[PDB]
Amino acid sequence: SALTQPPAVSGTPGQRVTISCSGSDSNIGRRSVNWYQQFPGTAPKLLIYSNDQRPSVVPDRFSGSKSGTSASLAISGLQSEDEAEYYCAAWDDSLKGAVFGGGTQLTVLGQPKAAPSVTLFPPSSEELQANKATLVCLISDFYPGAVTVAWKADSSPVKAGVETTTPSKQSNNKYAASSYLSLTPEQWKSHRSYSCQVTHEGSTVEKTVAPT
Amino acid sequence: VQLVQSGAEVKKPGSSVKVSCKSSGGTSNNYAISWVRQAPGQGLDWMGGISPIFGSTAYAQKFQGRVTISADIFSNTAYMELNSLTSEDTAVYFCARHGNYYYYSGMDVWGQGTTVTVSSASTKGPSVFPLAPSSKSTSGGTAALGCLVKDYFPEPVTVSWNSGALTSGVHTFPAVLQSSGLYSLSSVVTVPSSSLGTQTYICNVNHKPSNTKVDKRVEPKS
Repeated sequence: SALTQPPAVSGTPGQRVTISCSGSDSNIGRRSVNWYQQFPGTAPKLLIYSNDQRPSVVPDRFSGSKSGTSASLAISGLQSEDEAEYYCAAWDDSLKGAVFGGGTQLTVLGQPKAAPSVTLFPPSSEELQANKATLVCLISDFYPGAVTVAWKADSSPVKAGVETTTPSKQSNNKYAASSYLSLTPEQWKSHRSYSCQVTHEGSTVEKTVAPT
Repeated sequence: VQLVQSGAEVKKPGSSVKVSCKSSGGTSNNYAISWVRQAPGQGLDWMGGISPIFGSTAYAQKFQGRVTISADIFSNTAYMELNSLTSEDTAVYFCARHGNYYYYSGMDVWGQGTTVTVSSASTKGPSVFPLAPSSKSTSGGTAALGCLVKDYFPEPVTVSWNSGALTSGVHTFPAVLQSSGLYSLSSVVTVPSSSLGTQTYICNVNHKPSNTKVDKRVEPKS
């Protein structure tokens, strides 16, 4: 993306937050900035246009400014419901095209941090019998909603055969995700253990399973 | 005014997709319309725009020569056609209307999005495997029981436990789309360990696109 935003920002209810948008002379330098807000699994909505103008339907606690080749979105009096993804956007004169920022996930801590609950399943005997093997790592009830997953065969990193979902909001307002490691029934049996390691806010939860 | 888009699409690699956007509640011909896509877990990506009043169209460089945006001025519908599809084109495609004739203006009305999935797979029912605990049941104690709903296409599959009687402790997770072009998901129910000696747990999987219904008994083993 030609426009640069911090990928993640956190705030507490009642507090003020700012999300910046770094551009260049061909875009933000010359053109006006637009801001969109997007909640999971739904379309973005227009938040700010022409740098500082607000659609009627937008709370006035939202505001924008433009600083040379940079622009900023400010939210005063953060509410729990502002927890969303925010994008800046500008026309670019060199490209003859519209460009967005990479997005900012804004976390509004209207609830305590929660480490991920991790459930790791070994291949079922049924699956092994039919000559296949899948390790299933289920990750739930964590907040904020980002984790990273790493797999270990014994003590050494596996990279190949890993498929991980993006996180998704639960009913109770916390997040879930899952990661799958597919392998040959022989790779499975040659190792004493495999491990699913899930790092959340710089701390890891691990689970481990064995062919026994 | 509302922008309404056509339904989800599944397409083979190399094929073309045409997504429709209609403005219900009056014409959107007097304003610019852009197409923006979002690959899963990624950010908004402008594909191009059209402004029929000027009879002008513009495209992002990265899609030049592959995407065609058009407008049926008579029917008040805009379209986006993307050709030579690969799996990198699996995404949600949004239409959005600008506030004036120009692509620089804020996009103030958005369509609901259209999911396009690009996969070489055809319709296929899932294999279902039971996922059992063995040290989970301690001590006690609750235990996680699951069922792996493997390699199906296309979305979506529904899962219940004990023909619907069991709702406490059930979490069905969103599917992963694997590099094979098929989906897999898992459902888990967390149950009191003690109940495993007296209660039977069965996952019921229904995949309508293939008329597959599977019931699996999940039961810690040996």
